[PDB]
Amino acid sequence: SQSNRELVVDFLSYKLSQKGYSWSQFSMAAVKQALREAGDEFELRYRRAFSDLTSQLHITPGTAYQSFEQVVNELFRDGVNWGRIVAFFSFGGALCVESVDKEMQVLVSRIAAWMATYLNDHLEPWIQENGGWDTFVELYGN
Amino acid sequence: SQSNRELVVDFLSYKLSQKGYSWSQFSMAAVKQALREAGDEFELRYRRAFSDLTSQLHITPGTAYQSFEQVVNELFRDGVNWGRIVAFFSFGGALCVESVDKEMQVLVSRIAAWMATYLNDHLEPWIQENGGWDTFVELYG
Amino acid sequence: SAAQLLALRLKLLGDELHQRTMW
Amino acid sequence: SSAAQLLALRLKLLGDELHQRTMW
Ligand SMILES: [Mg+2]
Ligand SMILES: [Mg+2]
Repeated sequence: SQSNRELVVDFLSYKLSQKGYSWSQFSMAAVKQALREAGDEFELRYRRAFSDLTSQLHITPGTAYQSFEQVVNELFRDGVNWGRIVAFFSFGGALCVESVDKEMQVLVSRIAAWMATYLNDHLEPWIQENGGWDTFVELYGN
Repeated sequence: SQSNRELVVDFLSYKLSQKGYSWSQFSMAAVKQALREAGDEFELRYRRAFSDLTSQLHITPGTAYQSFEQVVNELFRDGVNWGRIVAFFSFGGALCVESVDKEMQVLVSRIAAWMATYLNDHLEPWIQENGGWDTFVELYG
Repeated sequence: SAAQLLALRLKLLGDELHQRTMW
Repeated sequence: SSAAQLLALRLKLLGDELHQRTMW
């Protein structure tokens, strides 16, 4: 419900601040801090292993959601787990940072809406059947 | 000429280190430090004002040079000054970081040569007629 | 084509972070 | 191309601003 938008807005605020951007220029605690550290650890591994998550994606406002939906559908095509959820947040976070980087800051509120919608309809089910967000802080708590 | 190439490699290794990359995986100290702080402030000023430097630049291993030459030739079309040189160094570093971000790590050594060649053949004349790099340090730092 | 590779790499590092944490 | 034209332009103004600011 609203706790998912609370989590999505918090993560996007954190990732936008790492490059100097403020959330208001465009628009729980344990679960937030756990996702922030896990999302930070994920981006460092992805940049180390492969490349930047979005700089190679040639993103335009007309192909924004068109690219967002094909990535999250493939990521959760054959199941859902906690690490894949961390990959979901880090991808959408890196998408907003690229949107402001490419002068498309109108996409920040759109990506925020697309993520919170997918979290409620397609990931929140799996959240509850695996113990809720309390399991995420149990596993990613230090 | 050798100090110019040593200046370019240092600034490129600095900007690459900020994004978690190492210089050796791909290929006076007051002048290095002054140019480093000037490039940081400039790139930070550019991101705040307009955008990322090279993200909108749809670069590819074949489009790298003839888009680099279009930017530097226009940057120094109507004169040279210290602030335009800081702009020149920052554009090269962002290009090198962008090349690694797009899995084009073969381009950083090419960009370092393109910058050093322009530094000697087109930028050093204005340096000697304007106090040298010593004037750049007493102004930045 | 680049999005399909990005989606792919997000899976592998996501499943690795999942299996690593679960042990 | 069209972005490099804008990028070249933006590098000028910010570079000339850094020059005049440091000069004073
Ligand atoms: Mg970029
Ligand atoms: Mg696979």
